[PDB]
Amino acid sequence: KRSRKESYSIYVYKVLKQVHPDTGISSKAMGIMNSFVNDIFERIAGEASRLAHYNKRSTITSREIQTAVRLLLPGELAKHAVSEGTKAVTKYTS
Amino acid sequence: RSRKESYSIYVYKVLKQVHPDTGISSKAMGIMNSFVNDIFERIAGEASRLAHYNKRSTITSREIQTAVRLLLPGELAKHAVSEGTKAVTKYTS
Amino acid sequence: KPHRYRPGTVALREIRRYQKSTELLIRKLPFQRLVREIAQDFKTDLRFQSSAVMALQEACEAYLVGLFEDTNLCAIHAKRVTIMPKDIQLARRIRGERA
Amino acid sequence: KPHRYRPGTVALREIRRYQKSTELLIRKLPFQRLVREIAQDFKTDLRFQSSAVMALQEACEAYLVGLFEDTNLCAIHAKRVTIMPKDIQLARRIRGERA
Amino acid sequence: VLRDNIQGITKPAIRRLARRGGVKRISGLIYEETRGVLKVFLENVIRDAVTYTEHAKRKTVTAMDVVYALKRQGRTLYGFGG
Amino acid sequence: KVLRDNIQGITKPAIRRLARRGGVKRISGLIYEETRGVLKVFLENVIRDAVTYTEHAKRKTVTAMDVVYALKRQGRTLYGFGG
Amino acid sequence: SAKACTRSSRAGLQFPVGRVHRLLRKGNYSERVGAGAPVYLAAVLEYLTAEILELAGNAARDNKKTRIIPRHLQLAIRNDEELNKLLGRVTIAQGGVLPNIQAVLLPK
Amino acid sequence: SAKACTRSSRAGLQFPVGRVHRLLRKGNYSERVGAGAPVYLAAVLEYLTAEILELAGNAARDNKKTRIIPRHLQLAIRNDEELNKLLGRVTIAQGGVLPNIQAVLLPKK
Amino acid sequence: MQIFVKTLTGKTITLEVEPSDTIENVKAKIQDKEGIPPDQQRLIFAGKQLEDGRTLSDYNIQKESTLHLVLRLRGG
Amino acid sequence: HMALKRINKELSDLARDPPAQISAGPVGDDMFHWQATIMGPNDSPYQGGVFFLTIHFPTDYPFKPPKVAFTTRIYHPNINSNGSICLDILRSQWSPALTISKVLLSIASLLDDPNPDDPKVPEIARIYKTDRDKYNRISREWTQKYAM
Amino acid sequence: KDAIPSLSECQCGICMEILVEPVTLPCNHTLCKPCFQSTVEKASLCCPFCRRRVSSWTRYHTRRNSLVNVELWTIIQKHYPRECKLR
DNA sequence: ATCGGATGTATATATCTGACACGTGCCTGGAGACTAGGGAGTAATCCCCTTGGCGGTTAAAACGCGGGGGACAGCGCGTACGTGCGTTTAAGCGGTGCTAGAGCTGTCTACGACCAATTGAGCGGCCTCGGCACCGGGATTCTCGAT
DNA sequence: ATCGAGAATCCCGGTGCCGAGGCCGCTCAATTGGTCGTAGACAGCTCTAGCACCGCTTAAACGCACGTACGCGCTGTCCCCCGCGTTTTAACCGCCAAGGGGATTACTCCCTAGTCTCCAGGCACGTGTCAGATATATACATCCGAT
Ligand SMILES: [Zn+2]
Ligand SMILES: [Zn+2]
Repeated sequence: KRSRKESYSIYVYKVLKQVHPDTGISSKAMGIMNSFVNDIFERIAGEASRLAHYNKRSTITSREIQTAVRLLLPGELAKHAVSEGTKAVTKYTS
Repeated sequence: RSRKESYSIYVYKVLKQVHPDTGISSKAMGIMNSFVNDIFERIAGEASRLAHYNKRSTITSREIQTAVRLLLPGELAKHAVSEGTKAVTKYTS
Repeated sequence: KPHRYRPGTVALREIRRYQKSTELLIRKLPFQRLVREIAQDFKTDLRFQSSAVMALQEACEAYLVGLFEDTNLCAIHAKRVTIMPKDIQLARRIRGERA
Repeated sequence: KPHRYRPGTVALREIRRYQKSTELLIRKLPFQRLVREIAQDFKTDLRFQSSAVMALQEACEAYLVGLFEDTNLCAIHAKRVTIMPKDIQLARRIRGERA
Repeated sequence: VLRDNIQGITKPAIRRLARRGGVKRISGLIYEETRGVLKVFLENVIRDAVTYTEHAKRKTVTAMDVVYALKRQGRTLYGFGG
Repeated sequence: KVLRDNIQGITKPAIRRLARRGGVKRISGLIYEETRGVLKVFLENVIRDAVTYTEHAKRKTVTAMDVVYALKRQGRTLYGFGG
Repeated sequence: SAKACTRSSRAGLQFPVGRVHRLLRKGNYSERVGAGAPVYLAAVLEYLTAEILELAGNAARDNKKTRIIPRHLQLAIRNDEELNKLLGRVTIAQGGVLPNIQAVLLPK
Repeated sequence: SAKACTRSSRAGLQFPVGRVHRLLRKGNYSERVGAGAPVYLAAVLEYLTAEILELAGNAARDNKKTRIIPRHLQLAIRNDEELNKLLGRVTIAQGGVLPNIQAVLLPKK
Repeated sequence: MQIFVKTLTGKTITLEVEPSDTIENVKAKIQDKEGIPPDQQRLIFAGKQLEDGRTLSDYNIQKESTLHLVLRLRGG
Repeated sequence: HMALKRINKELSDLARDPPAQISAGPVGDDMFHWQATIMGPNDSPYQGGVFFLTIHFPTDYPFKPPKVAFTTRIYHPNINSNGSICLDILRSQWSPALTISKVLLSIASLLDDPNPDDPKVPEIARIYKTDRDKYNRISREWTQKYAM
Repeated sequence: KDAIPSLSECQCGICMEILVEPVTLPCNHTLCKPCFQSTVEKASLCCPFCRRRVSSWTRYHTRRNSLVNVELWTIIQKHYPRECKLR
């Protein structure tokens, strides 16, 4: 058998089931969603790495990702994304 | 204090090598520093991505050569490739 | 006596039909042959995956659709309904593709 | 009896003179005050280095020069020497700045 | 050897593309300019893809290479990988 | 220390001079109100990015480095001011 | 949160956290990666995916279909404002274009 | 080579090679850095700088000045066909613009 | 003998085993006196992980020894 | 604050209508701390088993879920030896609408039948799945050891 | 709607109090502004009763400043003024 | 078709000043020698799939023709902008006072890198049934020549 | 202003098909537990320059009057895409056959990260001086009403 190939299929399907319980999704939409997730991940991580290199630091804390999300996304989406990330961080640590 | 390195002496040496009887002001010197940094960052980023694409973990000479071929236009790319190949060949022996 | 539509009143119907559809608009074999010749210009004896040709066709279609939208807008700005090549050169010059 | 130039020659002379020069064309204090007003909205009690203000002024001047070049091209395309706000809007929309 | 395939893009095909774009009346000189600009775009993208294939020590192009070639130029493409 | 009605500081002769550099031979009378709005929007974007950059670094004074970085991010790369 | 349970469940997310952490470390973005960054990044990704999926599902229900196809994604992305600005450059395969006819071309 | 002189002079260059190697290693671009890459990068950078400097020097000599100011750099970059495409998005500070006027706006005969 | 085992909960338990007693008998005694499932225990003597192959005589446990218990369990 | 008033309405609600086999009361002076008892349902392997559990309320209620802990020891695949409870409603779908009565009745319902899909303890869950009689007898001896 | 509202239905489903600055969700559920303004950052960003995401509607209405309903606020304050004044 | 103001721009010469080119102390980063282990080059082998080909068949492309609508050239107008000049305004430049805050340094504590055992989340291969596509029929709705 | 006939489009029902969601088996990567060098958080000190103020210029800005050229609307003419019909062409689908090269595993060797030690190359600092900006005074290209 061929080697494993990682993908974000399961998680996208789970989120879709959480939003619209009775709605399915096709394979081409899965490819599009996987590409979109990879694109956003690379953009955010690259911006965070660049910004951490600007201030002469070696670690990428949550603050760098927060600022990268504040920069890349439009303001209205940035506010909600920052709120969601702050939730996730404050709920994970306790 | 602190030390702020730059590409000053090398650019001045190249300028003297090309035009033996000319000079360069400070503002143009900073412009040259910024341009060199920009080109270096572009080439390094492209080479790093090329190395990551093929499941490789090193940056050999051919990665830099392919990045140069991609970024620069035709004649510039050909001349830069020739110059780099000559430099590395003269360096290895 | 035979029924004939007014000049230009079926172009609107064609627009309304095509902007609703999502299929490809260029025949597969001619575009594939064009891609093959352009490729073999650079290097001899290449082999193309089908998905690669499909991606190339999709990119070309999207680019041409955008260019035609901007060209139509230029033509309407010039107080015209037709589109002429000078509109295409103006759109390319402003977009910076040619400059 | 008084000697005055035909309307238009002075404009050409100013264009020729200004395309040769390289200094800045917006007064320093008004631009600094405008930058401070814009900045104080996002965060209060900020302080600006002089080099930052100069960089902002340079970038703004270059961007406006490019926009005016494109606007003049749009105006000349429609058989009009004069430029109009519709030309600016068309240039910005085609460049994708407003979308 | 293959040649004169640029004529494969027929006039009705460009007409349909323009109709999707949103034009109502097309002059008779659009077709040659459209062929020229399409050829230029294909030349650029295919050259980038062929260079990407060359760097990988392979003698066949892959849709993945074309996707990255499009991404480098600033025209990202979804639905084919990446 | 409030600031009001200051966008008008970009006078009519200044915009005329900028257009003259651009290559404009005859300017209408409605340009001088559109140009101020365009400049305000562009400056708003650049200043927002620069203020975010100086907010991350825990500093109270912006720097030419932050402005250069914001301009490079927005696509308008700038030379001769550091970097 | 309690220990000895999966991190994705500890943080309440759906997207994986360990996978994001591994990608951050081995993707050559920095020498060191914090422990809290993957949680934040996965949360942002999940929020964006949920938003776009909800819009696509609403469009598909409006189109009287039960499965989301790329045309629904194109409609959801372009109809919204912030999402359109974020995804202005990307091209959706087989997505089509929005119906737009200039008022001048319409018959009078 | 003889493996006796400094690395920069060993390759017959003027740009440093040790600095390029350090920047490549510590600039978190990849886990490992090859031995020959920095020489290639330094050569490319030197050659590009050489072209820009010679074009600026020519533009300054045509102006009857012995110093290269940013205006000369702008003229050299904009006039050359390939360099303009390479540096299309760059904004040179105090560089000005190339002088041109559309043929329509010239005075009528 | 008498062996004291300190757990992560601070519970004091004393076991009476023999040097010749095998690990199976010790685990049976643990099951009888505690009821905790056997798969959840890998014990540590002087920083060495215990293996059921060797008996207690090989270790030669000294009198009044403190025993530490750690092992990964899914569910917390 | 608002949490205190909400607790007041909820205590009045539980006082006016007592759930079957369920009683809740504040053992400590602080209103956030609570104690409750669970009685083994008739249609369950547990018979005549009564257990005591403690409830801790966060600073903000019902925005954050309460924490429930089992002081007594129960042998169950979904309950650890320490007494922690792994429940979906407790963390995944906690909502301000849900109340303490509902979460306790849900705990009782899960106590009726283990869920192998999300096993808190893997070995106990799998040995439960393999054979009914083994789990039945181990649960019986454990509940006579602890519950009675 | 419901020009003759009962006092029992005016209770907020969360804090059990008379509605203050009501906000109506697309699921036609009404609750006081503090409850929603809290649950948007410290709850699952979904309707507590319906359990479905409302991110898009909230995102669109936040910029438009159309969260509040003037008609329901007015009818509540005129029908039950003494509960509003004590707040 | 130029003619002579009238203007602005180009050109020749003294001068003096502040930035540019260069000398110098030195210290931090670059160079030289040895080790080891993991990454990368090389060889052998599988089988996926991409190229090549023949036959049907038929939707799409090519050619021709009538003509209605649109692009383009010419004319007239009145109004908005270019040009010039007197007047009010605030940028511009020098000099000074100061302190908020950038920037460097010494400690050390808590966050993150590293490594082995382990098993459960997640991927590959199968399978079936329902949602979607195709076709036949009818109801509904723009459209245009003639009133 | 409209009627009505011809043509395109939208609904509804029936039938068939194939891929999407669920399931089972398995291999590998995330968890956990513990250990240890170090990253940066914090407190403290230094000294740079960004802010605010003052006063004296005179350069750019402002408002007004006048004239003109050009943006806009209107009208007329020709010609060229459009819509339709008829015919020729190759795209498309199905089918078969082959072997080239992508992809995988196993093996070996050598390139480079790491460590330590030693030393000179570039950096901050200071100094002399001449290139170019400034002022002043001629000489020539260019524009404008009118012969
Ligand atoms: Zn409430
Ligand atoms: Zn709801």
